[PDB]
Amino acid sequence: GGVDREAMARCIEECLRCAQACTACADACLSEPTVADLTKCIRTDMDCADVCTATAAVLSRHTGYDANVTRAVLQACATVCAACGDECARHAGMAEHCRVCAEACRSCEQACQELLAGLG
Amino acid sequence: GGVDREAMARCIEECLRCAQACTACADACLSEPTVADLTKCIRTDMDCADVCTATAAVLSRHTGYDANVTRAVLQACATVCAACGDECARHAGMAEHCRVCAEACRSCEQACQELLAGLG
Amino acid sequence: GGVDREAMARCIEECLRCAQACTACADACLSEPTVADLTKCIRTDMDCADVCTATAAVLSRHTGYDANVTRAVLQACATVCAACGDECARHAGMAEHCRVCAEACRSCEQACQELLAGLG
Amino acid sequence: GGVDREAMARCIEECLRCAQACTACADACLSEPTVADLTKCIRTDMDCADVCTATAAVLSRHTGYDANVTRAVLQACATVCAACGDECARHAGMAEHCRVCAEACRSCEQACQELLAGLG
Ligand SMILES: [Cu+]
Ligand SMILES: [Cu+]
Ligand SMILES: [Cu+]
Ligand SMILES: [Cu+]
Ligand SMILES: [Cu+]
Ligand SMILES: [Cu+]
Ligand SMILES: [Cu+]
Ligand SMILES: [Cu+]
Ligand SMILES: [Cu+]
Ligand SMILES: [Cu+]
Ligand SMILES: [Cu+]
Ligand SMILES: [Cu+]
Ligand SMILES: [Cu+]
Ligand SMILES: [Cu+]
Ligand SMILES: [Cu+]
Ligand SMILES: [Cu+]
Ligand SMILES: [Cu+]
Ligand SMILES: [Cu+]
Ligand SMILES: [Cu+]
Ligand SMILES: [Cu+]
Ligand SMILES: [Cu+]
Ligand SMILES: [Cu+]
Ligand SMILES: [Cu+]
Ligand SMILES: [Cu+]
Ligand SMILES: [Cu+]
Ligand SMILES: [Cu+]
Ligand SMILES: [Cu+]
Ligand SMILES: [Cu+]
Ligand SMILES: [Cu+]
Ligand SMILES: [Cu+]
Ligand SMILES: [Cu+]
Ligand SMILES: [Cu+]
Ligand SMILES: [Cu+]
Ligand SMILES: [Cu+]
Ligand SMILES: [Cu+]
Ligand SMILES: [Cu+]
Ligand SMILES: [Cu+]
Ligand SMILES: [Cu+]
Ligand SMILES: [Cu+]
Ligand SMILES: [Cu+]
Ligand SMILES: [Cu+]
Ligand SMILES: [Cu+]
Ligand SMILES: [Cu+]
Ligand SMILES: [Cu+]
Ligand SMILES: [Cu+]
Ligand SMILES: [Cu+]
Ligand SMILES: [Cu+]
Ligand SMILES: [Cu+]
Ligand SMILES: [Cu+]
Ligand SMILES: [Cu+]
Ligand SMILES: [Cu+]
Ligand SMILES: [Cu+]
Ligand SMILES: [Cu+]
Ligand SMILES: [Cu+]
Ligand SMILES: [Cu+]
Ligand SMILES: [Cu+]
Ligand SMILES: [Cu+]
Ligand SMILES: [Cu+]
Ligand SMILES: [Cu+]
Ligand SMILES: [Cu+]
Ligand SMILES: [Cu+]
Ligand SMILES: [Cu+]
Ligand SMILES: [Cu+]
Ligand SMILES: [Cu+]
Ligand SMILES: [Cu+]
Ligand SMILES: [Cu+]
Ligand SMILES: [Cu+]
Ligand SMILES: [Cu+]
Ligand SMILES: [Cu+]
Ligand SMILES: [Cu+]
Ligand SMILES: [Cu+]
Ligand SMILES: [Cu+]
Ligand SMILES: [Cu+]
Ligand SMILES: [Cu+]
Ligand SMILES: [Cu+]
Ligand SMILES: [Cu+]
Ligand SMILES: [Cu+]
Ligand SMILES: [Cu+]
Repeated sequence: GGVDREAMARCIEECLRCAQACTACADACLSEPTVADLTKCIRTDMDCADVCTATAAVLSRHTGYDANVTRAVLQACATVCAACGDECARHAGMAEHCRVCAEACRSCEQACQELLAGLG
Repeated sequence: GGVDREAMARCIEECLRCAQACTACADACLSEPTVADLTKCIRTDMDCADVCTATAAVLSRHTGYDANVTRAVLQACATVCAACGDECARHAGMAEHCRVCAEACRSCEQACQELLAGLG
Repeated sequence: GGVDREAMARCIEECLRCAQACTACADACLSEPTVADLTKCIRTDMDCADVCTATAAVLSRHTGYDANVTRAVLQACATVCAACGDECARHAGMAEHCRVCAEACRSCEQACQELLAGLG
Repeated sequence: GGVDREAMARCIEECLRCAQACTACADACLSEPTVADLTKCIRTDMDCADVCTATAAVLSRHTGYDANVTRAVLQACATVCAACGDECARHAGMAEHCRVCAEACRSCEQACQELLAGLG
């Protein structure tokens, strides 16, 4: 009733974009010659993809809504997008794919934070 | 090497759109007064979301590509999209959400079939 | 280095048991004659399954560990297991499957809370 | 109606064990000094985890059962478990984690094949 439906739609779209960005980025870093130096990057992409996938699904459901569950899930997704954005940005100079993924992570972090702030 | 990269990108985009469409449609049918008549619809949406989520991830990875694995996953996703498209279309007259979801299912079925045809 | 490996293993096992319990319980309530009265139960089972699945995967990964990410994900999983345990317990008198699922939710809530408390 | 409920339960248990085994094995190979030689292994573990997760969910649902969907999902899971078992077995001598994971993959491949054989 107080919720911004536009911010909810933005969050769901960003979670799906960011899940796929991080799945692709984990795979792209796996195929880099410097893969041995990219292991935290790959791991954080895998976590970010898993949490964005779950968050998109939870936020897509309105039946028997529980703000406590939604808030806790958005907080988890904000936290991992923040971590994975920082990590991919550290490899921005190595490969465009990590620069691009850092942008996706930062965009989804913002969409989660904006929705979270408005749930009270 | 012989793969259509545009058809691969289309498949990944369609899997993510269709996963979310089916998650939302399962939830929408859950909230319908005639929910007791929509149980196969809700179940098939849940399967369709899970298989589209897995397929988008598998198709997003190029490292150590295996055509056997990719083909079998695309066949599963084509099969569930076909079934879930048929089921949601049965409720096209009841609610816009199922017509919309039927369109997403049929679109992703086609993207899986088009990519499958080109993998040999 | 400070982490309880036994509590970490318990959490991962409980997340996988609880994900499957809630997937089965969503489906079992969908097939109940009183399904119209079980819609919050089914929705909360779907969220609980999605978050337990993500949490099991995040907690299974040690490379480039980040306690902020792990803590936020465990908090989300504790919160949804608590909600889904409460909801399934409300239908304990209707069907053994919901009683059983309530027990699984409460067991995973405890395993998440116990691990969370020890991460500092 | 004709289905072996014991073989269905075995398949679901094996999918969840195998999903987690492959998630842990991807992470373990990520942390190996020879990670550059383990890239196909890590990728195949990621696919195997995603498909086992989806298969466990689909097989956990009985409402509006569709043998075509179930068969195609079990075929995908048998195919990726076979591929991931072969890949992890190649590193059986390098690390216990891959021998363990190879065993999980082979066990889940068998449970999928045994259930598939009985669905007609
Ligand atoms: Cu989101
Ligand atoms: Cu996200
Ligand atoms: Cu992402
Ligand atoms: Cu990348
Ligand atoms: Cu990357
Ligand atoms: Cu990276
Ligand atoms: Cu990365
Ligand atoms: Cu990421
Ligand atoms: Cu993410
Ligand atoms: Cu997200
Ligand atoms: Cu996120
Ligand atoms: Cu990242
Ligand atoms: Cu990258
Ligand atoms: Cu990256
Ligand atoms: Cu990213
Ligand atoms: Cu990334
Ligand atoms: Cu991310
Ligand atoms: Cu993200
Ligand atoms: Cu986000
Ligand atoms: Cu979000
Ligand atoms: Cu696709
Ligand atoms: Cu799809
Ligand atoms: Cu769909
Ligand atoms: Cu629906
Ligand atoms: Cu429906
Ligand atoms: Cu439906
Ligand atoms: Cu669907
Ligand atoms: Cu689908
Ligand atoms: Cu798909
Ligand atoms: Cu599909
Ligand atoms: Cu459907
Ligand atoms: Cu619908
Ligand atoms: Cu529908
Ligand atoms: Cu659909
Ligand atoms: Cu649908
Ligand atoms: Cu679908
Ligand atoms: Cu689909
Ligand atoms: Cu598709
Ligand atoms: Cu596809
Ligand atoms: Cu856990
Ligand atoms: Cu759990
Ligand atoms: Cu559960
Ligand atoms: Cu139940
Ligand atoms: Cu239930
Ligand atoms: Cu229930
Ligand atoms: Cu329930
Ligand atoms: Cu639950
Ligand atoms: Cu859960
Ligand atoms: Cu959990
Ligand atoms: Cu939980
Ligand atoms: Cu519950
Ligand atoms: Cu129940
Ligand atoms: Cu329940
Ligand atoms: Cu439960
Ligand atoms: Cu439950
Ligand atoms: Cu639960
Ligand atoms: Cu739980
Ligand atoms: Cu838990
Ligand atoms: Cu836990
Ligand atoms: Cu299985
Ligand atoms: Cu499996
Ligand atoms: Cu596995
Ligand atoms: Cu491994
Ligand atoms: Cu490996
Ligand atoms: Cu591996
Ligand atoms: Cu594997
Ligand atoms: Cu697997
Ligand atoms: Cu499986
Ligand atoms: Cu499998
Ligand atoms: Cu493997
Ligand atoms: Cu290994
Ligand atoms: Cu392995
Ligand atoms: Cu394995
Ligand atoms: Cu493995
Ligand atoms: Cu496997
Ligand atoms: Cu497996
Ligand atoms: Cu299996
Ligand atoms: Cu199986």
